[PDB]
Amino acid sequence: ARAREVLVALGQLAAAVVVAVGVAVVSLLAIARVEWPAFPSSNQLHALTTVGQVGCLAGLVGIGWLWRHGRFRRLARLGGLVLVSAFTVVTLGMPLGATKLYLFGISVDQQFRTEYLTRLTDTAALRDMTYIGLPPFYPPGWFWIGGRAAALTGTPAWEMFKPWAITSMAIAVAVALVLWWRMIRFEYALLVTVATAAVMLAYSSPEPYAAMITVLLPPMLVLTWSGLGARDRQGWAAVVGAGVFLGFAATWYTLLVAYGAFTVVLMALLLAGSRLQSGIKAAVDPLCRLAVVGAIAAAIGSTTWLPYLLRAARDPVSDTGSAQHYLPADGAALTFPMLQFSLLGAICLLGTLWLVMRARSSAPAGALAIGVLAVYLWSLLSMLATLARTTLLSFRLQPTLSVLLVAAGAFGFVEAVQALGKRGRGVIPMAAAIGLAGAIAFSQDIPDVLRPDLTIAYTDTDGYGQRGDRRPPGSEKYYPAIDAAIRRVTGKRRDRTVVLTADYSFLSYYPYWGFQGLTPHYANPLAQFDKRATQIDSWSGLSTADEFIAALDKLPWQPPTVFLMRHGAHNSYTLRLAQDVYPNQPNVRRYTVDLRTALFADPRFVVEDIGPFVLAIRKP
Amino acid sequence: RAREVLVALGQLAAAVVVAVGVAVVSLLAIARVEWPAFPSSNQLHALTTVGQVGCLAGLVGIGWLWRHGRFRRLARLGGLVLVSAFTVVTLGMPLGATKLYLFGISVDQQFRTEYLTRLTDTAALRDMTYIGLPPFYPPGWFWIGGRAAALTGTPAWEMFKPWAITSMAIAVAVALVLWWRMIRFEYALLVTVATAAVMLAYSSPEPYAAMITVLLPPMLVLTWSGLGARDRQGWAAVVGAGVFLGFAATWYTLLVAYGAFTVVLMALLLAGSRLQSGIKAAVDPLCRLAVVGAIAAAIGSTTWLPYLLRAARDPVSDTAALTFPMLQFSLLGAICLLGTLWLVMRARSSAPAGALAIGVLAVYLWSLLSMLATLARTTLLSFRLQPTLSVLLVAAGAFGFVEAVQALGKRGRGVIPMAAAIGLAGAIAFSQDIPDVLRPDLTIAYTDTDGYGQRGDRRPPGSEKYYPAIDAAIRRVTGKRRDRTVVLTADYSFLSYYPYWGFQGLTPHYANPLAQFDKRATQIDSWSGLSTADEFIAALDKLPWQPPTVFLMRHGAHNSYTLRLAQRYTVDLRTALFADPRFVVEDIGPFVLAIRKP
Ligand SMILES: [Ca+2]
Ligand SMILES: [Ca+2]
Repeated sequence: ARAREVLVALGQLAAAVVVAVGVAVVSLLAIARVEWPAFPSSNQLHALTTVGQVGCLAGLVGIGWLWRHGRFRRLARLGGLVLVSAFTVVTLGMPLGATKLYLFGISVDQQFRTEYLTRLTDTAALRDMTYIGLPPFYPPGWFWIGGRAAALTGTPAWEMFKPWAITSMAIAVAVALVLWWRMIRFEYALLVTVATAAVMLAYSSPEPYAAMITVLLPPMLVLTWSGLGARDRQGWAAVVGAGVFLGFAATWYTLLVAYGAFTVVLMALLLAGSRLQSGIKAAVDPLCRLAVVGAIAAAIGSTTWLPYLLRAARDPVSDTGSAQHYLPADGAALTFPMLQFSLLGAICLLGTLWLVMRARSSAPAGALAIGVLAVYLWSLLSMLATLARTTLLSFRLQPTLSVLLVAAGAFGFVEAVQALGKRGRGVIPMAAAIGLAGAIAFSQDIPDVLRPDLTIAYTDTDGYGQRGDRRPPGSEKYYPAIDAAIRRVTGKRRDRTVVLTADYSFLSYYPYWGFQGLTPHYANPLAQFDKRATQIDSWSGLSTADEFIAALDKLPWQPPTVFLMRHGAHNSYTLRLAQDVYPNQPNVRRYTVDLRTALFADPRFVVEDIGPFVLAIRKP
Repeated sequence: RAREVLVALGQLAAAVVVAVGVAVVSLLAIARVEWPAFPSSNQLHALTTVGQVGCLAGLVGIGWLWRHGRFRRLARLGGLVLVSAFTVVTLGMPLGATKLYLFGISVDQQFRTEYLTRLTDTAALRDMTYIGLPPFYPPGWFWIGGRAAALTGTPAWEMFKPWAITSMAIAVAVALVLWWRMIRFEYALLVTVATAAVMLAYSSPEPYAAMITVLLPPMLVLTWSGLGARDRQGWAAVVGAGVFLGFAATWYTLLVAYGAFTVVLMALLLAGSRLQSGIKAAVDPLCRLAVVGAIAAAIGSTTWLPYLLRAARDPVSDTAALTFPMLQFSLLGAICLLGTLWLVMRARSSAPAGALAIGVLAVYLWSLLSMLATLARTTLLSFRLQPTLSVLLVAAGAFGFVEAVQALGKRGRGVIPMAAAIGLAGAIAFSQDIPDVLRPDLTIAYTDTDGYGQRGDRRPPGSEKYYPAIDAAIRRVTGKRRDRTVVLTADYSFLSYYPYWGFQGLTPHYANPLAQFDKRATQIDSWSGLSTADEFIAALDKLPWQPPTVFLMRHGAHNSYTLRLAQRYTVDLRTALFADPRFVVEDIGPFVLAIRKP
């Protein structure tokens, strides 16, 4: 058919990936050579960020101006890719210029993310983050590539969480730009991708693998809508593209693949219901294309979900503490970003009005309208599914709603300027001035929306026993000695040791296994968190070393061989625990179990005191 | 015109029946399941939000169905069902795990529950606490509540929540009926939903004042139309306004006073607007005002006559203003500002705008008259009128929003969907926040022991769990009916569960003016210093009132009993007083129940 334009599209996407990687590596390497002052205790970084993301917006205006008239038409595209990548990198990695940890440091939720990135760094295979022998549940897409990049190029996996997060976000933005200029004109592509990137950097920043899909949802929604409606010879490239995107998101983020599949099913149903006339021959074509999309998606996404569904087909999984047991305050109320007094609220209101008035006679507007409606239906469905003692995690779809509404708002701004620009001549400069002022006023609020994240990132001890605040380190400065003791006693590589700890930040830095994960929610259902916790709590009612060693040789699972406990309450070794009280708000409840210092009394234990911790290792 | 009147009566009766049926069925279904508590989990707020969204979407569907007109009857029935269901879902879902209304049995719910418990064991009209007195507080809501709680066998402390929710739903349905008789159906639905939402947000703690707060806009407009007309026409709205004032006089005194004030203002303005046109048509509004006033007094006398026939010869010597809701910064502030603009720009050419403008002017005149009357050592309570002001301004804001949408739609046609979208978003964003503005009330409702001895959030109950034992002991020692023995306590939540006559009220501003609260308190403080057991019997029988027979008093230091009533202070009695071989003294926990046996 001589449709080589597919080859050109693949070449453009590969060039986007290469350019984003190059910019995000060079910029970060250059930044990390200056010894900047701490962000929470100096304005040096928050001013250089503003300078950078103003110089990367004036540059975009210049590039868009150049594209309108010029014989180049190719330096404009390269400049656009370079400038969106640089905008993302400067917005994020400049405030984090003196620290080595990502947002939130090693705190509440980064613990298991860093643990899984550390797991997939000393092994190529797919293994669970904590437990031993199990196939992984959480999608190992981002972490596998991060682990390969950290195993190849030196640096430990806790240290390749900031650079790889920023680089992945830059890749997502630079690929979203390539996806937009295939559909709409170049200037509109620049404006829309900059708006969506600026929103994701402010809202889906802490989790740098939901941000990629969050940015790529609008272009892929438009591409699927235009390609599910084609008739009998057209859009078969868009169908395969949407299927590939859903398969890619299956191994990258489960909530967003669920939402995307929901939206695609709604799109196919709406199209099939709409064209129910002209016989049934034309009313089934959207269903055939939906079948093809599903067939590609659940064969690209089965390279990571097959081991789990093969081992969980027979094993007694618990699944009564599922990861979707969060019902926070904002998870019991719909989100209306269109109506909040602020610039984001104004642009979301403009997007809502544009979608309402242009849904029926536009290709992007219809797709974005169906996306927003599916977001709201998903929210209502999760609220209703709380009856079935489960949730659909609808409170993580707020950033997605913001991104969709901001893309529609940029579209509506362009449409309005081009509509009321007929009744006059000097409106493009004034509209550009107002829009640039608004963009500069918003993009300097990114480091201030993320202020708690940056403060936590600057006051957490990294894996070198240092703080990014250049203050005395916390408790994490003893872990090197602890690991040296563990490796000296057992004599086995740290992939073969099972460690029972209460401070789960030891296993984030070091690739030891675990007998109990940090939280009941992000724990493998095959692991039987409840029964492990029951067995652990039973040990509190023991007093003899022989009884304890007999208990440690009767568990169905693999027993701990290294215990990292704390002093407590007149010769008892306290290990803090956790429990899922889901219907209630603090969905997790912490409680303490204590061992009475006589269990670890044999010639078959080696008990040492290192700082506050006591390290009882079972001698081989 | 008997057909019009008969159809109006039929529609009002249908509204009452539909609201009752929907509220009862929904409340029973909700109470069937054992939901988690509100202060801990969020499973009840989520279901409240789902129900509200469903009801609002259904109302939009009904309004759309009205256009394609062949199902007008079904559209009206569905409208009534949906407004009633919206009210019931908004209130009774967060209170799905408890048996107490908002605030439970806290500061002011105690005498409301006490009066509902009074009017359940007897049908006549008597005071809530004191014996042998005619009631002062208007027993309209509580009488029907007592009949409903005595016919179905429910203890009267338990009928409070379902009866309050049902009454509020009935009020909303009747308001909707009045609106689609005055204006077109779609505007009726829209303004009824707006006023109902604001009423639920701000006037729910008092469920018999919210019945009338939601019914002031329709009746203001109806009375304005009924007094404005100058012919043999409009003689039915006059009777309707008179009957509404008579119904409000037995339901809520502050709002009947305010309504009579506003009606007098309306009649005066109408008479003075035609004074220079011949006095023949300048006194017609005054004649219609007199006809309104005769019916209102005739209907209010059935309740206020026993008190006034006794308060005319007895010692009756006892008893946040000026707010601007259109200037606050919220969605409500925006819609109230739009309503104020509409009232300013449309008062002289519209009847609803004129009526609502006169209502708001009356609210502010009342507010500025209360401040002046503070010089007279008294106030008109012009701080419980603020929810009324919010309701009036929101009704005006709904009218102004619709009229502005029409004016904008003169230039183009596609502004209707955009307005509908940004109005539905705002309606949902406000109505889903109602459980959060009532959060302190729900929190108190869930952490209060009910009449069975169990808290709402399944925690160890408080001291309200020994009451059944105290009751059994009293009814066994005295050997008489409950509403025959007078009880002197300072934990007044015992009398708000059981129909025992009291010797003292909670605070002086709840007591019956005929009750002489100050002299009773002085007599108790005189008992404080009494010496021996014989002096107690001597000084009990000299009281001009009915002396107590049962004393329910706690433990105190060094031979005291420490009644600890309020005026707040503490009064204690030496143990010697009850040591006579007449009183039966026994400890039922932290209490010392001393009953003067016959
Ligand atoms: Ca962990
Ligand atoms: Ca009382």
